[PDB]
Amino acid sequence: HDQLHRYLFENFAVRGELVTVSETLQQILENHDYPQPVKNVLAELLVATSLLTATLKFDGDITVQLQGDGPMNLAVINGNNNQQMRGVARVQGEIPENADLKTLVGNGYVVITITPSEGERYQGVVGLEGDTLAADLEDYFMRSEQLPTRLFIRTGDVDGKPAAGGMLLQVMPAQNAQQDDFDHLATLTETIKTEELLTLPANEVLWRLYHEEEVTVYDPQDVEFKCT
Amino acid sequence: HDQLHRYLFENFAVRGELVTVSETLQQILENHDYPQPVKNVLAELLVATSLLTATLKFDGDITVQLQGDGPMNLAVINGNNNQQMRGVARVQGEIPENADLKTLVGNGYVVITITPSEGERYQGVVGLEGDTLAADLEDYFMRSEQLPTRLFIRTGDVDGKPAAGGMLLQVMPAQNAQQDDFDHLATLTETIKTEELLTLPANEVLWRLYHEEEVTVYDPQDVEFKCT
Repeated sequence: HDQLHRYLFENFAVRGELVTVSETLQQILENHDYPQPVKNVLAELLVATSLLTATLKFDGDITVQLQGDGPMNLAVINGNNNQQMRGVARVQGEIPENADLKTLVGNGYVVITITPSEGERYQGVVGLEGDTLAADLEDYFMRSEQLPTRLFIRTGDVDGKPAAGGMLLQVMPAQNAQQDDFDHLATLTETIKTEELLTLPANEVLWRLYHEEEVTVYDPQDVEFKCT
Repeated sequence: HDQLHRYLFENFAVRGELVTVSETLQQILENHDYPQPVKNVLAELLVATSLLTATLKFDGDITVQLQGDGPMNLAVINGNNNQQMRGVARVQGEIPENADLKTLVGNGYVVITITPSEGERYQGVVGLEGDTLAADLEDYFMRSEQLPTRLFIRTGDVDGKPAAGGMLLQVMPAQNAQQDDFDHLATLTETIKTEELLTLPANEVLWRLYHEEEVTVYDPQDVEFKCT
């Protein structure tokens, strides 16, 4: 049985995800005489995608794909908030046995595209400077997410049949930051008169805005023009 | 004086940023007979970029640009961890007075590109389904960031000279989630034997891994193939 389990480290404020594919991976590979190397990355993408799927805070579908000039020019996996997966790979050449991710995909990128059920599509890209899909994905989050995140992907065979699983670790956003409060602050600052903001000293705008709240201000930083 | 002030709402775990440009904006506009409408979006991008700049957790430069088919096919602003800004705009046609963002930029996108000082470049894209740059940017974060985020951008003139300012609100990541602890958990799960993960029931992998920690597991979710 393919299932995704969500778990929380109560004392450390770190959410976790554990998942396994076999049933789903089987259905995605049957009737595609994919060589072994291709079947392996698809296993990894299926795990990666399924885990990323469970982090959505809204309803829509996410797809994680690899693109490159190597023999496997395309490998993609798509899932939705309901954990329904599907995908394909495109082999355009000679695929050597025991081929590593970096050779199957030549020079390319990982492309995360998040298209919601009502809204406009988002797409993130990062090159494949990695020996591991999980390493590349972690690189992606390091550049696009404040919350530290870790990924673990395992691939192998069980009963001659291919199987894969993985886990994800990610820091939680502060508890104290209840939407109710955040929305209040956000509604509070939107009352900032543009003339008010552009003429008064910073410390004044601050208290004129948040005199009711407990606020800590740190040292200012000079913003300047980068002239040649 | 152009400065970026960082502040924290102690009780609510919400970091804030307040910034103003005038000196820097002046230097970026002089010797470019940009019409007014173009000067306005550049003001917004300069505020937006400077704020985003201050969220970097590593050293490198970020650039926020608009691209489209309208009269202003390109508008970009680039900054680094040290808050050094620079940018340009490309006008390729008739730019109507009192032109709104949606007309200056025809049909295009917002393109955030984060290239660090050692590492590989990242790039995020989202279409301009917005009447406001801040609305589009917020849309971007909603799809790429777990931490709720809000942006406020104000543009106007002070002493006949152009000026702009803005503020950003963003939930903080849990305090409890000290890197030391997170790294421990991350090192803990990486000891998961692939055969262990792919053959044992979930609840067993969990305790066989985190029996020392206080963990809460929620209802599992079925992961399946999306057949037509």
